[PDB]
Amino acid sequence: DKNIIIGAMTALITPFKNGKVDEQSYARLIKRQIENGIDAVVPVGTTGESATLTHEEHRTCIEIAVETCKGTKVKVLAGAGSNATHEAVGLAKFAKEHGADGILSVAPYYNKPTQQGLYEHYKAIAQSVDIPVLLYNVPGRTGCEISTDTIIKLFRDCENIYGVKEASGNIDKCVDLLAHEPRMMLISGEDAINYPILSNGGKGVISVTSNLLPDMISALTHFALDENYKEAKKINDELYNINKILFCESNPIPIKTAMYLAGLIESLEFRLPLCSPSKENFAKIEEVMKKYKIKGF
Amino acid sequence: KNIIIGAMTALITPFKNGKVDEQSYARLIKRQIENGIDAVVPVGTTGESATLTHEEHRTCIEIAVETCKGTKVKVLAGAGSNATHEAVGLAKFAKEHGADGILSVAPYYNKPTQQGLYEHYKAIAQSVDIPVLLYNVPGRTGCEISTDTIIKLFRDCENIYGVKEASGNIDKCVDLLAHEPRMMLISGEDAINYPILSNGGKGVISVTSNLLPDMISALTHFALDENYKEAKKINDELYNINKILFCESNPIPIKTAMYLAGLIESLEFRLPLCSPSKENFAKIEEVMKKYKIKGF
Amino acid sequence: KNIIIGAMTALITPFKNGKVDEQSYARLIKRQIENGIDAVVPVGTTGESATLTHEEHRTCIEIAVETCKGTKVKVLAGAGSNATHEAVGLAKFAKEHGADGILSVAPYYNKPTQQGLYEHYKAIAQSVDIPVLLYNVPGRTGCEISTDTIIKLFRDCENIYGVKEASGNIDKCVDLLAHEPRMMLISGEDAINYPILSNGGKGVISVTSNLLPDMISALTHFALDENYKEAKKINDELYNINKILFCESNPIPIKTAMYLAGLIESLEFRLPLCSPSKENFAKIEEVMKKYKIKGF
Amino acid sequence: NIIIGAMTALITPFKNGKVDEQSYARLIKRQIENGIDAVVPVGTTGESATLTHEEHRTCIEIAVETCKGTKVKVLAGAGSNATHEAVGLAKFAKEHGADGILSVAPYYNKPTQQGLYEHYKAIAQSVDIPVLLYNVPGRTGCEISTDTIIKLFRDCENIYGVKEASGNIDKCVDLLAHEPRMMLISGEDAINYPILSNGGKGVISVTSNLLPDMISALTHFALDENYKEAKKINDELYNINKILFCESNPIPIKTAMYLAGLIESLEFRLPLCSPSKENFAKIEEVMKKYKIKGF
Ligand SMILES: NCCCC[C@@](N)(CC[C@](N)(CCCCN)C(=O)O)C(=O)O
Ligand SMILES: NCCCC[C@@](N)(CC[C@](N)(CCCCN)C(=O)O)C(=O)O
Ligand SMILES: NCCCC[C@@](N)(CC[C@](N)(CCCCN)C(=O)O)C(=O)O
Ligand SMILES: NCCCC[C@@](N)(CC[C@](N)(CCCCN)C(=O)O)C(=O)O
Repeated sequence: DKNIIIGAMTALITPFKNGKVDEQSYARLIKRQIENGIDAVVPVGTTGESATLTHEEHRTCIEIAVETCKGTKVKVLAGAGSNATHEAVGLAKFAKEHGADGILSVAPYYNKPTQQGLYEHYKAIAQSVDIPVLLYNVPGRTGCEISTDTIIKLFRDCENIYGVKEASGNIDKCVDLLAHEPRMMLISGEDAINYPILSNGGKGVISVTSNLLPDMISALTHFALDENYKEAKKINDELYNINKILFCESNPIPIKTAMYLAGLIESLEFRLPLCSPSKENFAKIEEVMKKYKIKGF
Repeated sequence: KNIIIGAMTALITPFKNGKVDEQSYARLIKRQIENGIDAVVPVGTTGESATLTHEEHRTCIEIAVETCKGTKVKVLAGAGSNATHEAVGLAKFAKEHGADGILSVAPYYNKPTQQGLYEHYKAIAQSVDIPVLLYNVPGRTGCEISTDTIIKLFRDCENIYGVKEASGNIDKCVDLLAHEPRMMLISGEDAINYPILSNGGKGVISVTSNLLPDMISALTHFALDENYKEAKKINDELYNINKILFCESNPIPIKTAMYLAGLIESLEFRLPLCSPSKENFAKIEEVMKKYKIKGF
Repeated sequence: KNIIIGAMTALITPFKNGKVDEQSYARLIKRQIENGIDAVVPVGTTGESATLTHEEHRTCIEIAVETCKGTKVKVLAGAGSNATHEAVGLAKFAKEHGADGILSVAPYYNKPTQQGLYEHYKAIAQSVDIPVLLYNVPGRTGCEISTDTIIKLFRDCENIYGVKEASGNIDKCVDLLAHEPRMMLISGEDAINYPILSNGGKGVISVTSNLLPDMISALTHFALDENYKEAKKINDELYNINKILFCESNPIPIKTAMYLAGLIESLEFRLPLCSPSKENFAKIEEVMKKYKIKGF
Repeated sequence: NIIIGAMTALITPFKNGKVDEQSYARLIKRQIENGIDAVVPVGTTGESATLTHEEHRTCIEIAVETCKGTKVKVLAGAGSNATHEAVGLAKFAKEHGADGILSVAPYYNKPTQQGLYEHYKAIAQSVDIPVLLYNVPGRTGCEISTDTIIKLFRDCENIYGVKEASGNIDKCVDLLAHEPRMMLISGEDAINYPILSNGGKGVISVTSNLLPDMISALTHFALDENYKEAKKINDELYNINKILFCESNPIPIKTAMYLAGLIESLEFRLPLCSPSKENFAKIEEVMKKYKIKGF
């Protein structure tokens, strides 16, 4: 039996104001997540622009998430991934010592480690701390794939590695994982297919869409865990169009644009190489947003 | 719309000395019927459509119809082609010879546009008045029937009622049923039968059911009964055989497994298909042991 | 090892009122001959092999043979099929009716293994005594003839002399000619004709040459003369027309282009192939204005 | 100005976890003595991801100082997926004597074409040395489209070409048919000759770490339009060129260097590690077909 972080989770956006992390806005957005039934938040994942933050800013967002969730049931699953194991270890230890409840750790991007290397990477991380570690597979961004064999071996050799966030659009893989290792927590990292992953025994989502519609994502997720599949599928079907349009340009470009258009953040700011969407996609995002009910603060 | 749904088997076609073993074909079909299968699909990809002549294709349809005649089991006849005149000819034969419906694969090799796909299927649909199921398998055809095309055909042609999806794309299944929840989405990919049914799919056209018809039919009927727990359990237990049956191109592994089970007399294909590599042969034999294979 | 190499044209098949326009077919071939082409390829992918009947296919081969008879232009007949018995039949017909060699596409749709591909081509190569050229186009067929398999066939079969590559994989072309520099590698991809030739390829089987036979054959011969500057220059100039001819699936744009140029009477295909969109019709027409197109 | 010809994506040797600086210098001298035109410190092959910014800076200084009294140029690895980090590296390389920079497309965060354009524009405007774009979609999860490369070439004076490692010869044709003024550089050893025969003007090689004499000969034969001799060497090199990617680069090349006695220890920084026993033997077998120059 392992310690786990599951349920509806939000891959938090990181709002910028004048190039700087807007810390008060960050906390406010987290409280809005908490108030709308979210079970955990993920500071500084892909959606949080982990690549363009400094290590110090990355750490600051984690503290803000811990502090804001303190005295609530909401857990902090801190973004702690890196393509350098020594950097990933550093983030894990910080997350550990500053009260994060677990870490999300993306597969190394760019340097394309072998399955053996991925094993050693995660093993080194998992042994550096005693908090839950969620693996994170997203081959379209990293250029590598953590195989099912490798994921299962890590779950079985490391006590704190408890599951994987899958963003590979491969439901066959999801069946493979849970058929051979039914003990692991399979987490959806692809909004459009939240329901199918939950209906196969997935235990949560780490969502982009929940930044905008946290009430609907947590409802979907909780319906599924309660085996009310008709209601979970209904929301998933409703959410399909926005779930897709939030990726008309690379995430987090559309979600931030949507949060801006909704009046949830003050400034539509990115750090290069990320930038505003074309005026066309701006209109498309405005188009889909208007078809949903968006919570305020 | 009239439909054919539930648990269906994409029947293998047994050869003896290069010729279609008619008696064995009929016996294999009776075995499917006795194990609670709802429909059989003669001459699909699994039935080696490519290497049968038009005469043998027609004969296989006839045996299927006649074998299922006095039963509740329906015949969804394999009727696709990459040439529209051939496909229409097949469709009209199937209609006139007692098939309950037709399965019609997307044209392979010639890569039609979406407009061409539309006209292809519209031509087929207007040639018969029995249900037509579309069939998407881009990994084999080199073309994809898009979601929009599928939906237009479903809405424009009364007898077109759904699609067999073999694309390994659960996102598309969600896309399909969220925009047109009236269509019958049929699983053409055994390993993910359950996920497709749990999103509102209404049946399977299965390779694995040639070997394990009772388990595939049970899986499907649990799902249709909203007993997802039982359906998922079976889908998980079947994952090993489901995948190993595609260690080489279908239907190489399934015919190999049917042979190892003693269900067919000879492991015979028509070129360019041939028996599997000996490594894969052993993998198939080892996996089969985990399962209980019904006899005749 | 007898070979057919140089500048070759994958001939379009003109239709008039649903039928093969045989007079127009012969006229287009004579145009090819008169513009420096070394060989024509009747009924390949470009020739809509999939929608022709076997009788129509055989007719087109005979017309090409007859038209080329008294010239030095060779007929490399399209004789491919996804069914080995069909491909053997086409191969034998081609030999018996005066074809100089055969092109034989890899089996589409049924995805045979490398072992299956070996036996498929070995059967074909042993059925006749004329040169056989292999044809790799994985985007259309869904299978790939591995370098190892191509090389075995080249070494095991006397009359198999090379491959037409339409895979966009220059790495593979390096692999082939590094390990077997005796085989004839043929470009089946116009846009990269020059890079394939400059690595030691000995010809092309072209779509573009239907419209611009003089430029393609000049390119090829410049390359064979090791005048690489001149070959690359033509290749770069042709890049735009080479790409626009694939804005929709081949041969939809090439036939549209021939119609625009006044080279065929009607813009007819056979379903599932159809007319291009007005937009793509305009793109092709726009691009065509940059090039000198040979008359009748 | 431009930096072209035969170039080497330098491996970075480690000893006891630390960059072996003396070994790094000897390896560069060895490249210089074997006819190489330029070296590329800290590219993908040099484990850019796992070096700290400080160590990355040190490797650049060593390359510049080692090359200083020679004709060999230093094209400094200066890429990043964060534009601010990339501008920092670019400025450092300029200020510390680099002749130009190599800048890989942002990895992981997948910028749009507009973002890639602004990324490189910000970099190009920060220094007045040549910049070579670097496209490797299989590693970065994004591609610099032909249009974007061409706009950057045309809009930015010091952006002069692209290292292409995308296994797409159609792209190479596209690029040079529309903009033949750019320096297309091969970043894929197996197809060095095809890229050069199409108007490419150099290579940035993995294989040249082990066999610099052969890579520089191939490149110079090609540049002198002796395609016969260039293809001959490209063909001879095919086995080693492929085997050096039997596992992710630079895992096989470092293994090869170690087996050859060109580096002291087979040491990577996680998440990179030693190859499987099976691939270790394969690499060892292929190496026996080639003559490896010493120091
Ligand atoms: N189901 C029985 C018929 C099999 C026919 C065929 N082997 C070939 C189909 C064909 N359209 C025939 C063209 C023959 C003339 N070139 C094709 O090969 O594309 C196929 O459909 O795979
Ligand atoms: N004035 C010169 C006549 C040359 C004849 C022919 N066109 C071939 C004609 C041929 N296809 C040959 C068939 C024999 C193949 N070994 C034919 O006679 O039909 C050629 O070889 O180029
Ligand atoms: N979340 C805060 C840290 C961000 C760091 C970095 N931008 C780059 C990481 C790095 N390993 C740094 C290498 C520096 C020396 N070249 C990389 O660029 O790969 C990333 O991980 O995306
Ligand atoms: N005695 C003649 C040697 C020439 C020096 C240098 N190695 C490079 C020079 C440089 N790297 C600085 C060049 C600045 C580039 N814009 C150096 O001074 O070390 C070269 O030009 O090749």
